[PDB]
Amino acid sequence: QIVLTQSPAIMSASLGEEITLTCSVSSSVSDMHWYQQKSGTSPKVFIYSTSNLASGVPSRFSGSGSGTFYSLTISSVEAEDAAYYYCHQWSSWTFGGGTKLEIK
Amino acid sequence: TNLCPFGEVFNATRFASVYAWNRKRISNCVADYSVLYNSASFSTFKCYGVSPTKLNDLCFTNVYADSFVIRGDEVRQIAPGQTGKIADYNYKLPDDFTGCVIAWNSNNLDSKVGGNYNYLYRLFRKSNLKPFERDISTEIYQAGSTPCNGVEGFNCYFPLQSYGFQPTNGVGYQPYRVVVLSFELLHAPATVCG
Amino acid sequence: DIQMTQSPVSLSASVGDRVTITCRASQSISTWLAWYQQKPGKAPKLLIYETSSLESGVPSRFSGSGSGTEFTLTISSLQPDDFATYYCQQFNSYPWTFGQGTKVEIK
Amino acid sequence: EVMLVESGGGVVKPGGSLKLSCAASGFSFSTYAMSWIRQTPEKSLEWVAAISSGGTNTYYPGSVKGRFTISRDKAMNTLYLQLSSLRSEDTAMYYCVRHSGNYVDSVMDYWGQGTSVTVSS
Amino acid sequence: EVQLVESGGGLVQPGGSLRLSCSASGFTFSSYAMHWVRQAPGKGLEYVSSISSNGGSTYYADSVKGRFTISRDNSKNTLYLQMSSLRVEDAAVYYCVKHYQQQLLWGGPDVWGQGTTVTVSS
Ligand SMILES: *[C@@H]1O[C@H](CO)[C@@H](O[C@@H]2O[C@H](CO)[C@@H](O)[C@H](O)[C@H]2NC(C)=O)[C@H](O)[C@H]1NC(C)=O
Repeated sequence: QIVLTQSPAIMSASLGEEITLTCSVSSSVSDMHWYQQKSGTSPKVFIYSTSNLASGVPSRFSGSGSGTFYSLTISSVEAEDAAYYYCHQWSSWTFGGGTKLEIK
Repeated sequence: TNLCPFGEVFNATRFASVYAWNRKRISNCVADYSVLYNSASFSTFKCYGVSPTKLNDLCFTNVYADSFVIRGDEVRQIAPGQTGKIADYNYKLPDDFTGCVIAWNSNNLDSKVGGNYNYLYRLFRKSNLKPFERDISTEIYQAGSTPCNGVEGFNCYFPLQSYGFQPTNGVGYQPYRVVVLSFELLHAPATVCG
Repeated sequence: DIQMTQSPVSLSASVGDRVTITCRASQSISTWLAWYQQKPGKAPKLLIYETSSLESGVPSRFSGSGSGTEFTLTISSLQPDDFATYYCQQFNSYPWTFGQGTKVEIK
Repeated sequence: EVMLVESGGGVVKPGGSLKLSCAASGFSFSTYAMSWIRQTPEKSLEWVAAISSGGTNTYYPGSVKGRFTISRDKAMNTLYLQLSSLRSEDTAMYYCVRHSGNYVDSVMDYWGQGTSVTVSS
Repeated sequence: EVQLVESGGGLVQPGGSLRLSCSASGFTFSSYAMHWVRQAPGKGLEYVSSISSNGGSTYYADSVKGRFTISRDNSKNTLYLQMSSLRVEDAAVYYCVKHYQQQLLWGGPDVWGQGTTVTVSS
């Protein structure tokens, strides 16, 4: 079985600067998806297959990685990115923890 | 109008593991791939160079059906051009392929509560595979200047790791049975027509 | 005995610079490499493992990359608690051969 | 354009059973797979039910297999999740989810709004 | 909390002897093979010795082997490094690492010790 871990618990980077997110798997998986919820709202999809932006997300977001480490990095964070960012794959049954990116 | 054995290759009682897969030849047959296509119990029915609905009126001379069992997430690596663990060490398809790759879920069938430890896969090999090439070689593997000769010590490891197949594993780590239907054309008369 | 060349051997970089340290082998290992960070006076610490996987508890500005023969580490914005040396180490072949050293003094 | 609503959530008794309905219309329903995703109030999401596109492949995790029976009907274009014999762990926010491929392997594109279920007396 | 700590160390004349000790606590000791790695002062790192999960197999570097021997004890949570026929090139700190994996030996150290200074003089 697989537990997907995200560390640290709550990350914070000041406005316009670059932060990155981690999603570490206990084994090897091919891809990794990234869903994002705001407070009091259902989560929506941002990235499928670790590098493709969804139709609706701004094109500052990105991410890479394969195997046992997956990323979601923002080159310049904005004030609407005050949210939880859950990573999830096909092979888990359980989502990631969710680093609540709050601005600084 | 005597139909071909596909009830020997699909609903078999036990498939083989991937590092020694099962190659079976089809000869003196008449098939019907629409029954394979319009069964709707398969999960991944991708054909890679012939259109699937026109497959019935296409008359070949030998079909090769290879059967093995992989992890559910690694069905992507049974395509022409993909690389990875299974692709370059276990079962490599050539990048001029024309065939159909079939896959469906088989957890209830291949998973004990303690977990089946008889499905294995190749982890260490000297180089990659040329296509359609099996290597059933249980010799230990080695790295820098000194050879082992069967000691299994540091720097020497068994070329196999076991699949962990538990009934609570995930929809992507459940054991998937795949069948790589592969077509050929030798300088010979037509033997399978449909 | 895969001796690894770690280059550059010494450099300086100010706060907020994107630095890149590369480590290149002779025999092609297959994504079995780990980095380290040795503060001057005590033991090394495992930062990057298996050439991409960031170890837990480490600040996420560290990020290893590369595959094949040569491998690279990079830091996004250099922080004033990172003026240490970074060794690279293979573990494909079992005789372990570590790097050379990179004395990153901040100017 | 595409929208999925949840209705049928309330408060049930411990050991009680009810049926969560998810209405869906606006897209081609019988060519996509769907799933249920629950969220305990520690805000840690969790996969709880998964059905294929046609209806021949049904998937449940190791904890709720034998308590939750998923359903699918393309006539009214709905989705049913038949809860039964609930423990104290099923107090959550249950979501309705549409996949992108013809199997459960693909990414989850569109989500529902969310229904409240709790296990309390 | 996984932690390793060592004791011993000191000085020895060339040709003498010294036994080191690596006492570990906080994890399953019998399922995690451990190795030694040395570092001459002011120089780079170096690999010296190792042992398997139950003392079955050992493998040293070719530059040190023959004069060294390693031993461990699963009932005492200790790892020993018995040195003999000492020279000037061994005057180094001797860290104690442990594996990331279990019972497979094919790669990956996990956490490092604290080291104890071993030097030679006259
Ligand atoms: C393997 O065996 C099963 C069991 O018979 C086959 O399933 C049958 O499929 C036909 C074709 O639609 C149905 O008419 C039967 O009702 C099915 N039998 C059942 C449900 O018990 C399956 O098709 C076989 N596989 C192949 C490739 O022929």
